[PDB]
Amino acid sequence: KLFGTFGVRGIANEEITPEFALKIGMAFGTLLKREGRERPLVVVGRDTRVSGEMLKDALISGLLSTGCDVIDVGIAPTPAIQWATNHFNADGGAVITASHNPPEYNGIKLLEPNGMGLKKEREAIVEELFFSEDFHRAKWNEIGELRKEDIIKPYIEAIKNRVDVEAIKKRRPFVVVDTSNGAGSLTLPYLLRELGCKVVSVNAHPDGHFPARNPEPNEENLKGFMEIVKALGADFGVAQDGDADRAVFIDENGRFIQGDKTFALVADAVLRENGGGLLVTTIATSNLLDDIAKRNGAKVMRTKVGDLIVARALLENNGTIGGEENGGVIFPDFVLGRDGAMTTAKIVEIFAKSGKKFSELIDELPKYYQFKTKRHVEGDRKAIVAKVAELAEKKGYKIDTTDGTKIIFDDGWVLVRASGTEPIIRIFSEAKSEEKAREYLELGIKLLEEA
Amino acid sequence: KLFGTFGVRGIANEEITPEFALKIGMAFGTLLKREGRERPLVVVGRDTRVSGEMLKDALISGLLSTGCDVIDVGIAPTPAIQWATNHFNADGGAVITASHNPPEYNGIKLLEPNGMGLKKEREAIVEELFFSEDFHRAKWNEIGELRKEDIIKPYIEAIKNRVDVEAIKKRRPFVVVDTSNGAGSLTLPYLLRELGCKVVSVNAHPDGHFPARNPEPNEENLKGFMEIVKALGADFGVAQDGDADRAVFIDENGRFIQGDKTFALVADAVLRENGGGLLVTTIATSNLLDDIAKRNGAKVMRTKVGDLIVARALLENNGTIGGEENGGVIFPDFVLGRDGAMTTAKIVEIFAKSGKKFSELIDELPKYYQFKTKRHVEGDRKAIVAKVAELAEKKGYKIDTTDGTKIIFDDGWVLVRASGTEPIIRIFSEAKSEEKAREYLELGIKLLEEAL
Amino acid sequence: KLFGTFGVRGIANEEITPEFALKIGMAFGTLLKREGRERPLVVVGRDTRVSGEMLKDALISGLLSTGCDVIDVGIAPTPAIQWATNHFNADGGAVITASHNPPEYNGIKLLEPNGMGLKKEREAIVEELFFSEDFHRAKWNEIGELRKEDIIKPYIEAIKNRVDVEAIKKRRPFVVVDTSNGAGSLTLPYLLRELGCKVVSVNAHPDGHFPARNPEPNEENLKGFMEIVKALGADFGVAQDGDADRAVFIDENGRFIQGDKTFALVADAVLRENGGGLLVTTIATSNLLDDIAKRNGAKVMRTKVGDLIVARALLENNGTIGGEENGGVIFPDFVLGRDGAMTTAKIVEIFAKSGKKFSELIDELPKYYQFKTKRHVEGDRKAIVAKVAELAEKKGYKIDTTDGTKIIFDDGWVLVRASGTEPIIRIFSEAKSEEKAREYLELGIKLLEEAL
Amino acid sequence: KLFGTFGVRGIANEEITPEFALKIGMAFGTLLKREGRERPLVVVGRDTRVSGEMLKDALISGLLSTGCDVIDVGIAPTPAIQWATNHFNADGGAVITASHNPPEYNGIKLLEPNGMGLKKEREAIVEELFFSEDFHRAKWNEIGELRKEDIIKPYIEAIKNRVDVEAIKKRRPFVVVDTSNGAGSLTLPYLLRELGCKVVSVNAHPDGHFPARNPEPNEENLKGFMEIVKALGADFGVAQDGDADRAVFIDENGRFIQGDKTFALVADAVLRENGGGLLVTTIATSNLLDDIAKRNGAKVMRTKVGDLIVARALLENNGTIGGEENGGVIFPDFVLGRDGAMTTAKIVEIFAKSGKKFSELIDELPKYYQFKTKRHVEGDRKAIVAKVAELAEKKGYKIDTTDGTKIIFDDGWVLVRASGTEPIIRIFSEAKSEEKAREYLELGIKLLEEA
Repeated sequence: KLFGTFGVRGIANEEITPEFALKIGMAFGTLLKREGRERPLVVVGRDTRVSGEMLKDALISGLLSTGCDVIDVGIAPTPAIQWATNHFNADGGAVITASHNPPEYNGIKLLEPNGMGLKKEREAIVEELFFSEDFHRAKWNEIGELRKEDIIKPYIEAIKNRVDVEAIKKRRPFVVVDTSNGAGSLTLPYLLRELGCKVVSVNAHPDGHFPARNPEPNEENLKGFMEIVKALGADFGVAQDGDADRAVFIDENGRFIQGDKTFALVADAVLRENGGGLLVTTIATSNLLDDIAKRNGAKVMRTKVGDLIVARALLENNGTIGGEENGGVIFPDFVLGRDGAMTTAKIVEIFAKSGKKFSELIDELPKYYQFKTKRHVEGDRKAIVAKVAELAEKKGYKIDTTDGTKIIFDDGWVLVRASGTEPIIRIFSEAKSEEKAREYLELGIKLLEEA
Repeated sequence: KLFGTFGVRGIANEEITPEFALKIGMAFGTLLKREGRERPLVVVGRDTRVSGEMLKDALISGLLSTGCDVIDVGIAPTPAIQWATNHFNADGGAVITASHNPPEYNGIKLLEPNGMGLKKEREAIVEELFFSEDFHRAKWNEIGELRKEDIIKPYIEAIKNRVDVEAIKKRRPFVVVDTSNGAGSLTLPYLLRELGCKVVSVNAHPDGHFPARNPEPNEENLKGFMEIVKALGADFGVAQDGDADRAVFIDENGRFIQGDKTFALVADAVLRENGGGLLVTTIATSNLLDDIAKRNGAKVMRTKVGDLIVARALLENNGTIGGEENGGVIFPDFVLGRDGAMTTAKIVEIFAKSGKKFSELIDELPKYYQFKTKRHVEGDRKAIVAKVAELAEKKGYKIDTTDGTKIIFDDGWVLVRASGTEPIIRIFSEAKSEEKAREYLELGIKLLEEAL
Repeated sequence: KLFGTFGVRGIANEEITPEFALKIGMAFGTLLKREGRERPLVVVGRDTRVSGEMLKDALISGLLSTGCDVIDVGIAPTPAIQWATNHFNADGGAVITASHNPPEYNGIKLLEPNGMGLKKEREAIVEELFFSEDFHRAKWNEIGELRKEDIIKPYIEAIKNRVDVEAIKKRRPFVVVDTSNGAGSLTLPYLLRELGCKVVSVNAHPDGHFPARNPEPNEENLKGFMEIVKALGADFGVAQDGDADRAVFIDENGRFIQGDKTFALVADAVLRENGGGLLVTTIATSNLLDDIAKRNGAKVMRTKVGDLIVARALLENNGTIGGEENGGVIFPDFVLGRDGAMTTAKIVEIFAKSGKKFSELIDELPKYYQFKTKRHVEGDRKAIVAKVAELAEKKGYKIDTTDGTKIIFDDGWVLVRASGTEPIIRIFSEAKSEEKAREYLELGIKLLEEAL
Repeated sequence: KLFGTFGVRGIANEEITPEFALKIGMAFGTLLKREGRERPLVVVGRDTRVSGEMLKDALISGLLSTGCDVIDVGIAPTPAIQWATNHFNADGGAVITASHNPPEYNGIKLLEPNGMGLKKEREAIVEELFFSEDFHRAKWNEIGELRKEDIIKPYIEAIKNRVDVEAIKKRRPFVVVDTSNGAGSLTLPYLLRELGCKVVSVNAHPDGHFPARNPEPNEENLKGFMEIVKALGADFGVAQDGDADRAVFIDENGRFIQGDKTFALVADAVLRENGGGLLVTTIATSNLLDDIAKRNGAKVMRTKVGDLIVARALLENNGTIGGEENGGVIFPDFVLGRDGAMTTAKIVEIFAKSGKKFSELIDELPKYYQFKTKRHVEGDRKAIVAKVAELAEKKGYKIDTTDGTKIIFDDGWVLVRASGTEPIIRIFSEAKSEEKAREYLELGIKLLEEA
């Protein structure tokens, strides 16, 4: 009702008002106080968005009224705030951000004591407190205290200690950074410089108006950035979103690298350095990740679509590496969430150690072809998905029903999953050949039209 | 309904909740935006109270949502925040404080562009916006910006440039300052040190829990401070409240000096250095201030009870000096509000230039005797006061009805005024002699009982 | 001896040691105190260089020991620090920067109360105090206080109030910014966004290691930036140095625009808006500036080579616009020094109002051809320049000897000037045609060889 | 030569110039770098003295030039800066303070990685580097970074966790605090309030001009403060010096309590709660501390006069409690140095748990009478002290020569020791009776005149 997949989000000063942020902070503080903790500690941060400071002030005022001490870490990436929540041994965390949404949007993400996003069980309690307003109001002497900490340099140093800095310094990669005027404008260029790379940063000045483009790093938005990467003659380019929790890589030829391929590279390196392990992923990801685990003697766990679900599965099952179809890699031993800067550091280390070119590393992975479409259908799309699953079952097709209808074929698969946010039923198909991937794609639409 | 005489007050986290502060900030920003200004600038400060930071955060978040730029001056005295509001050319000001109230209380005071407390018409507009919640919500690109400034040192320098520092340094008074862990713990001891005094400070560490006593500097609360002043052998002692907008002085003998006498000293010095002027005050203020103006060739304007009314009359009539019966002196040229530190600096300058002792300076003023009493009467207190006025009129008594019933005599007066906050009708009496002061007090009680 | 053309510079921690910065601060404070001021106020800033904070700390410690109050403005452009020195009514200013030098360099620039670089008369006293160490050591109670201020937003707002923001917002230019990880990474992209432009900034994160390139924005260094400007399809691109006192512009086609042409555009706009005035320049600049002033009914004053000389001439003669051959434009009404951000804002306003393309605006100026060469000559280069002047005088050539030997021809000139630092004698030639410009260049080389 | 017993002090801007502080910082950084550490971390703090900011700036600039990272903790007590040096795992520490010296003085104290004052072996190297100026100058890219931390609240919380807060809250003592406008104006009044006391603070506003009095809390300086304690009717009053490393206590009757008696109370409580231990002290300390250890089954180690020697002996021999004749108590497990705030907290806890009055607690200790006199004698006073020792040896008197000449009697002792700072030979005498204290005192003067 209130929170989406990860946090609540909306238009700033229209839906996410200071009253809304204050009530969210009061509900979170009430949840923390009604759990045994007598003086809960909360780490609060925000991205560069212009409405963040007002929303952060309202949230902190709400948290202090409940008797919770608040650590204000200022502007920092969402993975950095998640890391600081565990670093400070806080009882919770809050991020004022809207991820990749346009500048007019903002939102709040509530975190666990370990930095992972808030559990749905606790999110239900937060929603109940928000709508009932049964807030805990601390006495005048029990009102929490606010102190400010800087977490950018400690977080960069924490990332720097998890990679082979000497190899990067020996190679000295030439990396172009596109932080998109987001929270990554304070971490990624400096982290890459300390790794030992030659850094040319694009839109690396923190600006909540996002003068260049929307903070979503997709191919259409990164058309110009790919041209910059081509022109500068760089080894590769990396682009981040507003909260710097995602990293998108561009090769030396200005080609948009899909997130699944960079996730495959990172997972291959991590599993090889771990001698196997567990690879937690979603059901919408490529079979390229399955082959990576097979070549490394590791098991693959396919969860539902969602970064929070992947992080929960990694924590519960002691996973080694995690990621989603968008290519947001999760390093459980570092941060229980997507970390664009850690992914970039790992990719840089892989590039330095390999001795090959970035496009050579990407192309050396097993080849898969994917096609996507989104039929706009209104109504109970879950029933339609179930009916498509039944129709595929009658035709003898092997199917999986974890999140949607995934028809498990021999050389590939076709996935029929309906997004809950909007009345659209997306169809995902993939195979080892161009024709077969489209062949499975038409079958997905064929069954959908039957239902 | 919402605001009192000067700002709204209540128990922190019970009545003055973060929602309340946020709504107050949104209403104030809406008032500022609806008055033509496109990017209003607001100076926001608070006292040392523990609940201040949460309330200040809520208020600032509310102000930024309306499109107003906010200057956060941190912890500072209320007169310092008013001076900063005038100094930064801000379109308004806000103080998170409860003045002298116990530690569990907090409140918000809204200020004018010149630092004076908000006008009653604009306060009514703010109340209407608060209760209707018809707030102006700025777009994402029009959200206000917040910046932090330090005003303690500029405020001290501004006070320091208004007195004869050389005379104070020559005299080097020994002053004991009790800031009561309030916002004055950051200004008054340092200001006194820079004036050239030997400073021994009591409770000068800023603590919002007020471990020593309640921040109200009355004689009962200052019993220990008077003992400290006597023991240390100091020239005089000065005590301030939580927001440091009031100053209470103790002589070298440990005697609680009434605020009217210190106001009389300050007004005498100011009028003498001004060659006369206008002395705006209340109707409860002693005749000691009238004689001060007579000796200085100055006129006296007696307004209703309240420091905001005195400041308004000083601004409108271009007054020279202002004050109330409580002794809160207002310096119109410096700040359009009560300023404890400016009053302390002026008193220190007077003491240094006089060459006498503090008790000698206080006793050289004309002697008046005052008595106070209160009756907890529940009813139409305004009608009772009017009936007392009519009864006094029937008996031939000269009466003034500016605020309550004030019977004027040749040597003194008796005032029958009903408090507007609690069901109590207070009787104020004064005369040039001990016996006559009680005689007027008994007459006031006698007339009150006749009306009752 | 110690100071060069504008400030002292050297390798950090080898020549510009913390001892050197401390001695410089003590000498500057001694100069300020020995000039009558009882508590001088100094505005101290630095660029993004990694050695700046240690040098700034040493300089401030030296300044405080002399009894001078210090305002620390943090990392800011040199023009911003000059603007803050004038804005805070400071008695002096200091900038910890090496301008465009490689990352291993640093230095100190001392400023006047109005923000202009320190006069040579006062620089001689500073050098004498530095070498004699006859510093004024304030007493324990007279040691200056340190204060921190943020000047980025006030400086940006000051630049905004000097251009037609509405026209820029209507046009919405697409500008690519190269701040080169310098002090301009905090001002120029934000200023351009507030003007109303679409801003894509490269190397806009402040980093003192300069990972991309050396902070000098020349064509060889800006080869990649030109490709970025071409690829992005932007209206034009602007590049700044480490201290953000210079601005280099690239047109929509990725062509390196010479600083003289952008200075000509800015001067044309300023003189047209001013209805004439005085154009202060150096003798090494193009005749393009003479035609610009002639078309605007303005006078041209040609000073010696050096930005400090141009600023001094602008201040003394009440000039309207100033600049040098490198294209660093000086706006006397705003800042008495080169300002990259003000120049960028003026250029953006010109582009928005013109309605044409940047290359069209550049090409509409009168066309001149310039050729440059240098000869590494070891000897009395001043005597050789004088001998070249005499040889040209014997041949009937009109010559000006303001700074070097400038042979004033009909359609152009050839300049023979010897660099003070390097043992080289540069030859500058200009004319209205390619062949004739080279013809004048050969004559300059011919005369130099004859003297040699 | 340069450093005294603990640090170097002098008149600010005359002897302790910014050049002197810069050279000290450079020498300390050179010592840290020449000891194998690649990026040493230094915690730098100062007291409220007006000359401390420029001196701190010069010292930090010197430290950064050597390649050492600096944590600037601002204004804090010297024990707080030592605690932060140990807390941040710093490789060293520096305090800009002159302790109890008049306002015109300032100085620098260098600290060990554990917060204890710098060893004499390392102080010699620092002196050699200072005078030879053979400083290590880091490259442009190796220059250290500076960051600021607030240590007041963490230090107060650390002190709170070491005492029984509940007993103090139950008792609610009424304590008068005299911080003398020093660095203790930021910690002690707040610490005592969080303990649960009613706090009336005197001169608790931090001012480097010291408008009230010199920051030395002696009886002549505290004459007015004793009157304040009497007038307010408080349980007891505690006074601190400028750096807040010493605490002087005044009972409810306004009587100046000697530091030895408060040290005896604290040591008794600590040893009782420890079941015995080692009581490290000086040879000038009263026998009152010996009886305290005897009653608690603890041993006494008597070192030479000086707080640094006491701290060194506490660290090397794993001592339990330490202190000197002045009464500066050292808690080895908390801070390897004098801590006025920890001593005040322990005294408050003892007072709360005792149920008696402060004068009753002080008077319950065994009674000793002490007399102090000095003779201004020039020349080699060490030879004179040795000759007095020989004369006492000839007369059959038992003598100890750990520091000066201490004649060990049965009910008391007389000590003949000359301070090296000034040409004065002090005579310390003590006995269990008033008459014998003077009787031993005259014997000390008698033997001194014989030499």
